[PDB]
Amino acid sequence: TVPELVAWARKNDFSISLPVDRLSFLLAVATLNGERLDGEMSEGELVDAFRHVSDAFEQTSETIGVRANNAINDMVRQRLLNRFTSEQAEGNAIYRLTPLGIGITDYYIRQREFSTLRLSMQLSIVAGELKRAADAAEEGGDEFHWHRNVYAPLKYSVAEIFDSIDLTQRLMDEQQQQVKDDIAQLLNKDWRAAISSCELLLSETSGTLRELQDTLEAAGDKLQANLLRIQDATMTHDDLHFVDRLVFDLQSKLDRIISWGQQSIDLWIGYDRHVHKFIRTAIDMDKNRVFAQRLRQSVQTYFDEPWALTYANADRLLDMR
Amino acid sequence: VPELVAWARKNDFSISLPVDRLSFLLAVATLNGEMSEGELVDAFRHVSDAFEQTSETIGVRANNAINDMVRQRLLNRFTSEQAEGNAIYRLTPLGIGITDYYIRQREFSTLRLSMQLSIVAGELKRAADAAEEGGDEFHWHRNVYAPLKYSVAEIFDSIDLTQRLMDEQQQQVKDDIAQLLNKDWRAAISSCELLLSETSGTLRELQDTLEAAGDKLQANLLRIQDATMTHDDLHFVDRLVFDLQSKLDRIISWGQQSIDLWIGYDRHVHKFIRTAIDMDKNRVFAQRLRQSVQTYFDEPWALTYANADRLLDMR
Amino acid sequence: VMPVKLAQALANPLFPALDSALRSGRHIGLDELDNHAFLMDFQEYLEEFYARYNVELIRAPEGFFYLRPRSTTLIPRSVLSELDMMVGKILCYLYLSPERLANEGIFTQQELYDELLTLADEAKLLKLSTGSDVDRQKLQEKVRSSLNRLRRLGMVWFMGHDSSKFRITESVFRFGADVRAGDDPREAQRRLIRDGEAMPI
Amino acid sequence: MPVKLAQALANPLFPALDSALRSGRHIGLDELDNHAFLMDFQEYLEEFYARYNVELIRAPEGFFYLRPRSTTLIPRSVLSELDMMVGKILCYLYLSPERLANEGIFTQQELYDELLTLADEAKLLKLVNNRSTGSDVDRQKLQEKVRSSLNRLRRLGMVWFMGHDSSKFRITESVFRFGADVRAGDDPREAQRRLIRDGEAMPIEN
Amino acid sequence: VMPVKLAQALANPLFPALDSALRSGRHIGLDELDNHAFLMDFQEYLEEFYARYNVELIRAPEGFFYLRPRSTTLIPRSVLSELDMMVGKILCYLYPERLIFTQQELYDELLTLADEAKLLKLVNQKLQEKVRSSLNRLRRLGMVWFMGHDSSKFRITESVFRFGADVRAGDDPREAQRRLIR
Amino acid sequence: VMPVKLAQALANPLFPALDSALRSGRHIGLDELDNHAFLMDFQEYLEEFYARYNVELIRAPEGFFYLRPRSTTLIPRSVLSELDMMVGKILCYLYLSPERLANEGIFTQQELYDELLTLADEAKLLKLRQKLQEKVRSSLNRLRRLGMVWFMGHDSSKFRITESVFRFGADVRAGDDPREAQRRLIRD
Repeated sequence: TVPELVAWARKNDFSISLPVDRLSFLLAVATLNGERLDGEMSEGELVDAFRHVSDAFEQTSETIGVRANNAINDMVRQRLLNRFTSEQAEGNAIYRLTPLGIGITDYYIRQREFSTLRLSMQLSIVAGELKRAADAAEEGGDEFHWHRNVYAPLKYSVAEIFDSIDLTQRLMDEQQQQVKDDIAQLLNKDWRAAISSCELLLSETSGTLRELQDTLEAAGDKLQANLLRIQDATMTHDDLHFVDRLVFDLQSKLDRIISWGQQSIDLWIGYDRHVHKFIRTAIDMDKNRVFAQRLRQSVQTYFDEPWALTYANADRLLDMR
Repeated sequence: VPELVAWARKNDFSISLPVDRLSFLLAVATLNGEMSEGELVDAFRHVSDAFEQTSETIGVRANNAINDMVRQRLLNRFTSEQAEGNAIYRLTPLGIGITDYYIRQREFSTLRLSMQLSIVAGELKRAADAAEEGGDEFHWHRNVYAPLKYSVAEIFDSIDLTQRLMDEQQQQVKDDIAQLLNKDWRAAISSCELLLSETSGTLRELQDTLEAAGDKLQANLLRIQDATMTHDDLHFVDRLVFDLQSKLDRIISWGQQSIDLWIGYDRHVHKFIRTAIDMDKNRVFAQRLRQSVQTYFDEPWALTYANADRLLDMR
Repeated sequence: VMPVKLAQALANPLFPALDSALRSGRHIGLDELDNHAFLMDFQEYLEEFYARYNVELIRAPEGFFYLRPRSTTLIPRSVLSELDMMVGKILCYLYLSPERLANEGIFTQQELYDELLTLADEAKLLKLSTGSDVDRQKLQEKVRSSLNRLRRLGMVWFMGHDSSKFRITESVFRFGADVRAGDDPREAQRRLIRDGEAMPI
Repeated sequence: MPVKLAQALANPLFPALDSALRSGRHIGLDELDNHAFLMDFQEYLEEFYARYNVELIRAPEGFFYLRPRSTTLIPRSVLSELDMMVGKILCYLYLSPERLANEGIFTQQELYDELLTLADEAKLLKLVNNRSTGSDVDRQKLQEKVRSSLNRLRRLGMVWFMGHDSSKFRITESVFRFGADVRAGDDPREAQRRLIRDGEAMPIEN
Repeated sequence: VMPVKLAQALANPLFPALDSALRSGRHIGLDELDNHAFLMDFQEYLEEFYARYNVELIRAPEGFFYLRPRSTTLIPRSVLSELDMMVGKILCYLYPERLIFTQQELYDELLTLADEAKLLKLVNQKLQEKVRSSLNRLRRLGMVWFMGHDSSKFRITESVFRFGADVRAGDDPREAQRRLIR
Repeated sequence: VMPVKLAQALANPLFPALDSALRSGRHIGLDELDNHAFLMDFQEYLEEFYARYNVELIRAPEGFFYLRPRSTTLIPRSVLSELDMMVGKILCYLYLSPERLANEGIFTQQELYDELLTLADEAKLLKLRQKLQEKVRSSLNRLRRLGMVWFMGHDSSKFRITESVFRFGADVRAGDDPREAQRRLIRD
């Protein structure tokens, strides 16, 4: 629903609170949980962990015990960590990052996958899975045939690879934002000097966003076509809806993805275009940033001797009521 | 590794999502199934209503929130002079992560898991029939590395997520039994025994479905490693194989440890129902013990006990 | 009788509205394609026309246009408040700051207000006299009040009357006149006052 | 001598178990071998300890412990009140369903917290020091004292310490003795009178 | 193209100022001999000029010129307060006129025919200022010439008749105006 | 199977208290007729019994019995303090003195105290003054529990020293002056 989800959330008190220190700690855990091979994490390891993170924020040493326990305690209520009583374990308990926990932590620690060969490769694989499912869908079969050779592949491999492609995009979205910042600071330090580097960072992401969109368009319809063949093989055996609604979302998500792919590009030209205007405006007419610099200092010294700009101001025309 | 804190502090990474904002983030993530600053403010408005508050600051607040969402990297902004609000918005990886957890459907189905395992088995076989055969980089990249990383490791990670959702489930039943027994005492026994049994079953099933598959998967993962370990160029096709084998093990292990632990809790609950409730059906003793604690000093007493003198030795 | 091109202009369909805008202190920037293109072609003749009221039609090095009323002006003249000046300056600052390039030209009343308090004695601003919120608010409203006047003067273009977002125009440079020619504040302001560009407070 | 007593006595388990019981340890199901051993020769070991004017007692909840009579040849002791207070809260935590998740494992902080909750903190501090009202330096002496009580109770077998440390511990059935003044539905101070007559307790005056 | 006699009006030295005065809402009477003859000479061609601004160059029947803006005006407009309006209706009827007036009379004549209730809402020495203010404006509108300095010892202009009621039946002046006042 | 005499021993009315006593570290000498006789009679078997606990039932050369626990003793162990040992060695020195034979083996807290200051380096004697005379009453009290001393009243004043003090004597060969060796022990 709409305001019903809001009650549900405040009915379960869903919340997340992770100040830098806490987040670092949660992050410190994932880092070690990642290198997991010996088994789960122990209360000993968690504190040993919280201990280093505490030293990182140059604070008291004795309070550790209680804070370490206070911390771990809400990491649990906030549904970020899970606790299990285990005598064998140092501290008599083991902790596991929750799904939510893996989520939040992954974003920060899990390395980012930025490759067109990746996408290409992904699309290929999806193409195969989608072809076979298409053929197999029309070649009919008992119930185990549909649930295993049509539905399943779509649902557990296709729907999965799309969600990844999508994620990669959102990831690519943060790189764009990242390049914008590089360009901002680059310019904020070398002024006219950076003009070269920026255009290169600019030129490079346009090429990237282009290769990606090509790939998606190149496979987009061969793919979309098969989802259709399947969407038809159901026209017949109507009462097989879970396989219809799946083909529907898979189609929507692909459109959703292909759509955005085009839009970002169009959006980048907006930024590019604007970055060129700026240079041509705040840098060219002030090649050594002398004006700008003095204008800033001008803001601090204004009160020592204030002045005001003049402007024409004709008397309005007074009229009756 | 403590560099992590340095880096974390520099970029000042933080997440602050009181139930207040979270609804917003959810409401947003809900509707997202692009977004303009326009539609994004509407959303925040509907949430503002649910908390019956002021409208005088709605405008200023809604924008104040959206910025928070932008500084905490939950939301990504895109200036679009033509969209309503002159801006477009997209949930980020962190944004989708956090929201799926609160909206994605459960997946504790045994059939689901077998289908996943069946699908994985096939790919892991195909990659073995091929990686055994051989070919150019494209063969090993498109017919070995590609299915192991974009399809197999992906399905494993999904199975890993099902177990964690199962850990969550596990906690829930534990909390529920605490509540059930603490409120209806003897009357909640039959209910509690049922929740203990239902959970043990689920666990036992997923794990049994997993173990039954393990051995074969591990087998083909071993074929792919037998061709890759020789050649000094196909390394990348090995740090993956080794990586998946290692992950398949971590899953089969925790599946087991999870059941051990559960069996323990189950035993504990039963022992408790025997010691604390069957021997105090009317729940009087606990009340009395408690009263005896506060009223103890009124007329203090103490237990006796054997206390033989220890053997006083030399030196 | 009259110089040919003086008439071609005074008769052009764009004039009455433009004239009315110019006499009200508006600065005609490049965003006003037609009007700007117009003033460009009849610059000299409209120069003749406005002179007749003792007003200099002026084109700045940045290309914008505005009237600069002389002492003996037939059209009254005014001066911005100290807060106005301050806002205008922040606007000019934001206009030359690369740290905002992601905005693509569209700023917020919030980004403005923060930038202001970031670069100016919050104390002295409140000088329009303590730290009371009944005074704090009065600043944010006055700021907005100033932002709207500059909107009427052409320094800024609101992205919706209701909206709290806006675009900045080249006209904000007038706010940096006291720094165009490297010098001493008391000196520059001496030339700005002599030229009719500025006034004392 | 009965054949079976000689058997019990020749068993490799007896000596250390015997020392334990003489030092006041209570033996519950947790000590698998010893408890199995006692159940086996209960009747005979009963007679043996009787020679010391001591009763080998198996409580209704099943644990064993020696209860010296007043003519005992094995020295008797009496817990302090702080001990009884801690003992009673131990038994309390053991019956608390709101704790089941702990599977019986608890922490010094958990014990201490639950103690201040149900007990008269005011007088609780008086045990530590004659006249002390909140003196934060005394709450520390109270904490250390509660800590010492847990330790003494470990020795008596009321609790098991979890690891190389003393911070966490598991509770035992033997902790039911602390609720003896109420187990038998009666007049709390009537049961106490009965407990005193049986050598289970001694009244604490001042 | 542009009407020749229009440029001739435009080029005339008197324009710049008149133009600014007209656009201000100032009424041009007989007093301003040179201008008023200018607005007579080219009335029609200037009638066209200001039309480009969606303003009409009216000439009240009494002979005085003024610019009346349309809803569609291209010249910024301002509307006098209801108080200013009540002070104009009085300044009319006061115009036994063959005497220069005083803030006194205007203040008296006001508190007289002005409702002792509604006249107190225009100020919801309390009104002795909003009156010296209104009059300050009306002077700039060309309907009162300050004779002295800044003092309130003025002289009424015929332009005020724009505040006069409608003598249509053909009755008497002063009460027709007096009536409207009430 | 347990020997017939072991049982008979544990069945003796004297066993229970003696057993408790022996486990506390008490030394059973001759000024305790009934018990001592008892141990002389069943030494062979009680020897085996106590061995089960990893404790050796020992008869010293001077005749008294006592349990000496091993490192693996299954019986709770305690330990005398340096002052307790010091006092014991001094009690031995006294027993060795010639006066002892003409006092029915009876001495005084003061005498003990005197001899204590005289031989033990008065500096290290502080390691653990009218207090040090009361603290010596403690050591002398535990030592009484151990069977080294017998009190001539409920108080402390004067006491009787038994042959079990040799547990504190020095290794002596035939011909070695016991007193010189004893104070050499007390001294090093």
